[PDB]
Amino acid sequence: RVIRVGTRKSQLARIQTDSVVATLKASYPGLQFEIIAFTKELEHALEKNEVDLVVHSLKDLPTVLPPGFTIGAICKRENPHDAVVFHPKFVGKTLETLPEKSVVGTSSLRRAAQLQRKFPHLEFRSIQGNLNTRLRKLDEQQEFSAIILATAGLQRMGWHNRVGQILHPEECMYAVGQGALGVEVRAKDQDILDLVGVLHDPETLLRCIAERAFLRHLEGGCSVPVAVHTAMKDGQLYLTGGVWSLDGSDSIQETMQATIHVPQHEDDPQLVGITARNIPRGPQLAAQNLGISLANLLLSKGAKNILDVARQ
Ligand SMILES: Cc1[nH]c(Cc2[nH]cc(CCC(=O)O)c2CC(=O)O)c(CCC(=O)O)c1CC(=O)O
Repeated sequence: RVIRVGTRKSQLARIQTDSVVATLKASYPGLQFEIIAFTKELEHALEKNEVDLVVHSLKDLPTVLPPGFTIGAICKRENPHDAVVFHPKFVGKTLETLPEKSVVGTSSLRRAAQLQRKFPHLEFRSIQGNLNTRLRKLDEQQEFSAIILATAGLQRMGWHNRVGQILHPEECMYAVGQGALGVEVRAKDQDILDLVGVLHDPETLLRCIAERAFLRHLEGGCSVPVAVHTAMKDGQLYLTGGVWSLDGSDSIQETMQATIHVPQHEDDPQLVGITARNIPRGPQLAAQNLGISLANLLLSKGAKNILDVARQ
């Protein structure tokens, strides 16, 4: 029963999947693997029993996975922050010291809404194409003075050098599960679920449960004006959540916390699409409540309206 690992053809995808397989081979020295190169296709490959596990970016996974599927692992989180990559002429500058009316590229409502609010005198225009395509556009064509990208993506590509500015939460908060990898497996597949569990990082898991619960209870998806920020320090788990109108004019930003001691290891159902029976459920549950609490606190202040309008 050799471990078949489904992956997209794109360079970044294949890199991410490799780092996972690499970590599985560290815990299971001899264990044999096999890599097999609009992500529903891979999901269909899980159903056809062609593939055994697929590696996703957490933020690209629905808060509710299709019946039969589950997230078997939340890997250690990389850098969650958003980053700015400047045009060569503006190298050395910050969004804060850019010429007024400078066009910054981004096809992210979350990023756009937040940055129009903190940088009113900068124009935020959408930009399309993979991470490389956008870099061709930023450099060659004369339109964008800068672009916005996830720090974690540049780091995996080895484009760390191109990072011009690491955006703080007080300027732009990250998408839920940004910078963290999720391993998607069949829920009725206890064997794979057992192996893959080594990949669970406790802190990251609790944090991404808070973030996904929160997003889930706002009935939000991948492309909605919703950002978060989580941190664990001395027993406490901190959650900060916010919503914005497409233009970031009206906003709601709140923070709640839960006393959740960060766990050691070990039939209950998954949480926000995540199976993790190998780590204590008390904290997982407790982190979910955090999401729910904050989500309700934002709804109590008309978050739903802001979101319904945001939907074009
Ligand atoms: C949900 C999601 N997925 C991706 C696209 C995506 N998905 C995963 C990564 C890399 C980091 C990661 O894997 O967490 C990226 C690229 C990026 O965020 O710069 C974007 C950004 C699209 C854009 O650039 O306008 C968003 C929206 C958001 O984050 O608010």
